[PDB]
Amino acid sequence: SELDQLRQEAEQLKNQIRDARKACADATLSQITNNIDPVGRIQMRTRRTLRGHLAKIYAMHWGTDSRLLVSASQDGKLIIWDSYTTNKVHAIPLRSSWVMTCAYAPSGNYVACGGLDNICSIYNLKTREGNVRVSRELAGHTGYLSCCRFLDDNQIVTSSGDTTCALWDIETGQQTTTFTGHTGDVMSLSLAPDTRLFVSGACDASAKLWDVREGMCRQTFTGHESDINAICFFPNGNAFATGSDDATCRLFDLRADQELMTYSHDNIICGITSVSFSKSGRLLLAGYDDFNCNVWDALKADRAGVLAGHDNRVSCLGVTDDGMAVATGSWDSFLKIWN
Amino acid sequence: SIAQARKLVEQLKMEANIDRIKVSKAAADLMAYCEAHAKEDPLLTPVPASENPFRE
Amino acid sequence: FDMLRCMLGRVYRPCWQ
Amino acid sequence: YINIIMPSVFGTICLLGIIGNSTVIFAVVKKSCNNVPDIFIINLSVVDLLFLLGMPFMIHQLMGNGVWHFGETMCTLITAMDANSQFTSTYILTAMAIDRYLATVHPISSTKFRKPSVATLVICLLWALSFISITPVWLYARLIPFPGGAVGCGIRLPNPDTDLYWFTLYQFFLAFALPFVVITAAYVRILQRMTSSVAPASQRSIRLRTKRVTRTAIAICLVFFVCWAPYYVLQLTQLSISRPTLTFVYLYNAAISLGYANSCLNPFVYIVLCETFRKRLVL
Amino acid sequence: VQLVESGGGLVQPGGSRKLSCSASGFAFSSFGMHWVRQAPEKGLEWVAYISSGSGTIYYADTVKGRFTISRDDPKNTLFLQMTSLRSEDTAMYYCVRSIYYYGSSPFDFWGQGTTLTVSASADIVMTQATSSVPVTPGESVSISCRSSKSLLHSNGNTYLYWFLQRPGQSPQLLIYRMSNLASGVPDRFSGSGSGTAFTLTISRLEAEDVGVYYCMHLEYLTFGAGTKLEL
Amino acid sequence: LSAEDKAAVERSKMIDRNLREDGEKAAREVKLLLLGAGESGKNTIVKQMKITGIVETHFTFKDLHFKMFDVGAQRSERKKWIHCFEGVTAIIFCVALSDYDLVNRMHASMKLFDSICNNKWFTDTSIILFLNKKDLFEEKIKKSPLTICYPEYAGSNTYEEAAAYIQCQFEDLNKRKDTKEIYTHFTCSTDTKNVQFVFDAVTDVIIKNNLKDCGLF
Repeated sequence: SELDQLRQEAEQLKNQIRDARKACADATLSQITNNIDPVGRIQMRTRRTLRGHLAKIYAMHWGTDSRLLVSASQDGKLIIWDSYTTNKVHAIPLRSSWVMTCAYAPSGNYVACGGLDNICSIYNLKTREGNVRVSRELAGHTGYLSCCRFLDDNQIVTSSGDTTCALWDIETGQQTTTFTGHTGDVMSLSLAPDTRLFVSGACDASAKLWDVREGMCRQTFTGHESDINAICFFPNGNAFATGSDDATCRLFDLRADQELMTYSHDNIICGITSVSFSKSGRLLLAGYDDFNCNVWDALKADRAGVLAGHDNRVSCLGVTDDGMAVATGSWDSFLKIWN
Repeated sequence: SIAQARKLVEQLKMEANIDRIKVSKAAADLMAYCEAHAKEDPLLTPVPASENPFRE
Repeated sequence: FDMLRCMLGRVYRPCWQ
Repeated sequence: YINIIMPSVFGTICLLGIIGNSTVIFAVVKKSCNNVPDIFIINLSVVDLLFLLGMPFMIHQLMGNGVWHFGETMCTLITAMDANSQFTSTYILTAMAIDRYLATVHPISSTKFRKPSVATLVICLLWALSFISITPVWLYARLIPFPGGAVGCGIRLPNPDTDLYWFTLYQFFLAFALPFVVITAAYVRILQRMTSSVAPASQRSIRLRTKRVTRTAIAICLVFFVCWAPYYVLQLTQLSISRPTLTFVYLYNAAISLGYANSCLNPFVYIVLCETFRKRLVL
Repeated sequence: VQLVESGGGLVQPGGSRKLSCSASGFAFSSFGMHWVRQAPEKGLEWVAYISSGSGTIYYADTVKGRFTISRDDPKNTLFLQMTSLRSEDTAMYYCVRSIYYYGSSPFDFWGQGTTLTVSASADIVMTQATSSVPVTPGESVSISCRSSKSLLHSNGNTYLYWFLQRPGQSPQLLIYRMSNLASGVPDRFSGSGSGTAFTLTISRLEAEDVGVYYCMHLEYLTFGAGTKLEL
Repeated sequence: LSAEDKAAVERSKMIDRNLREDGEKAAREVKLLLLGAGESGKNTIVKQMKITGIVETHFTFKDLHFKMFDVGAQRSERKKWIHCFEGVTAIIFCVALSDYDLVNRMHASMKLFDSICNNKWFTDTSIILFLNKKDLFEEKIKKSPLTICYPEYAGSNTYEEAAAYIQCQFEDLNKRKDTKEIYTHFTCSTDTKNVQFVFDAVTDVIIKNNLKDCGLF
């Protein structure tokens, strides 16, 4: 019908959603968990340091074996680092030097990279010839790539700057499913432990939950007020925390569809670049534009500890599957492993 | 055009058709999950260097 | 305390011979 | 009194050199190297630190009762170390000037014969050349009991009063003749061949860059000249004299103090004339 | 992935010979190489090893000084020049590729080899016993091996390898590090051990596994005696 | 100690050596960026300097390898990837001279130039300004006064004064005149006139960087 009538209907639906959310909230998380004993001060030291790159590191992902991690930098080289022995397992020479995302397959056979170029290239690490090769090149996106993360050895969800997410098939190299619910360009991606639903954060200050099989936005969250650069999924799978550029990190949940609490401090004025969760979920390690990294108490919103080992913008932060150590990457060409 | 507005309204209606639970129940569930996997977490509680693979 | 000998190259040379 | 004027100024010069060298060393190590200028400046800083560490023995040989407390075995070691430090300091300075000339005048061709791989090799070559240049000092420096009651180190050579000509001329031409003219020519050619075909016209940035480069070059040349020239001119004038006049000794002490001041405030000149270094100083 | 060997033939004792290996289908520059010598009646014997960067060259105790090994990365050819040969070296050699990194499978591919005929301590010893083990198709056969020195390194990885050499065929890697199965082999093969005694088990045996099994990597690479299965 | 990790360490050292060689090669090679208004003449300057996403063109001139990036096919948020180009040797900004009355286009070009020059990620990089369609501007200036675009242009309607005023107005947008350069050039149909200016600006920036590293400036 008319545009005005549809806009009025959408406004009425948004008002109804807000009323339902408000009437379904009775007690805040902070007042529920105030009775919990405080975590206390946390001290972490740089157990390992990596200095093989020669440019700005933009991404880093942890393998499922908790031993190897892949790092991406603007020099055009992807390095598979050995965490225990501080060794370079492989060096991947990129055809395009512009890379801002990388991923490691759960089986460890494949890795993915992407950046300004609209291709999320897949490299095979188990070739018979002994050298890495470009297994597939996904060239269906029209904007800059932000994050493509593996689901299996044949499927991968890619988020690009054209405000659309895609579900690529490695064997056929085609978009099985395309998600077009976002209005702003998607920046970060995260996957649930059961690998059935995923939530993505865009620059429109909104995060949307998607279904891998069906392919529509089940829920959307508009608790922020600026661009969203980081997002992570709780190990339980019923909640997720995302960063933003207004020095605020908010923890949303899926079964209530509202913001449980927010993490912020008056001293902190810079945005959040990377967000990761520990195995327990008690500690929320969030990156920031300044040289240091902060560890937040998830259930109390308290500054548990500060990781200030870097001297430039922190870009990528990750926590291994077993939670033994935390790796922090920055633009100073240095990768540090904390524990 | 009106197709985008119509599909946006349909998406909003489908989102509004879902069911939600109280924030207290979700907070309690998250607290219980966090407290259950507390001792086995190697980051909240420091691990002795004997069992630490990253010991210098 | 009254050393006024001949100095050459930061050291004292044996002077005229 | 008149016997407490030299050691105070020598001590304050040594302290200024120590603090400046320590600041430069700390700044360079915190910067990290893979940069040729960083390697050159760190080598110059450590050379100056060694020179200032060796300075107090020479000062004690001068101030006091005129007695060399250390043994004759330590005589040659100390004098060789001091002279080597002075020669390798001037060699590092002229090599840095040549490197700056290559970087400025030749912006494209200099990328071939550069990098730390060649920087370390040229540093080792300069150290070997300094060793070769101070080899004659090693032969000399036997203890000379000229006063009789006391003993002071001396560089007595065969055919005395004849080798003074050769030794003084060799030291002059290897310290304040070749390196000075090389540095001056390199800086003049740097100043002449700045910019590129007047492409950026004469805006504020070009004027400021030209003024800063001129000021830095003039300051470096003035520091290297005003301090070292009196020492070698006095050493040359003493070649034709046999006995002092109660004033030439004071002039020689002042010249030695000026040389030590050069070796001490060269890092100060580097710090003050560089805006990036001063910006890094605040953190 | 192909490895062609050349340079064999009858040679008078005390002379010199050159062995050449041609590598194609894989990146030869980033692959370490080994030479394995097998006597007409005895088992496999290690000879020499050269790394990817042509450095860290190792030789056997009876090979050091007498033999030299070099590689040509641009030419993709391996050269093994032998001098002052005697009657104890009348055997056919093998060229083995191996790349060493986390999760790698060294000694995965073996060359065809060439026959060479010559006319007239402190090392880990692998015995493995079991000279002959009769087998029946469809049954389960277990192979046991023993090592003088414990192979369980302080890093938690035990360096043990199992090789299968079918009659008239080049040896093939079955299990590496006694717990990881090599690519391209059936899953029925299994391996286990306690650091001193190692056991290889085959389930649902058929006629394609008839051959001689060899066992080995803590220090420089003695082979086992060799267990032969008779069908 | 180690038993088999020695070969892994040797492989890591080889990878480090290769990475150092590649990094030295990349640092020896100059890096350039292209930006400007729509249809400003980028497709023309690309043809002048003879050789979806980012388009990369590589060419060697006077024994100097050039890397050139064109970003005109990305209809996304610029600030989310503008920091990815931090550290480029120079930025080539192209504005068509005969666009003062094309409606406002010159105003949009000035806005883009002000946004990119004052950006916090390009506070030290140099800008190479190219003015294309000079002949069209000379033809149009006779019939159309420049006061249509700039109402405060109290001058003659000749080519020299108009071009000088345009250059002055474009250079006045820079509020970082202390340690920044603006190499303004007028394009020519003849070859070896634009690439020569690019090489001169590049070598000037290289000299400036070398002086800054050596501590002279």
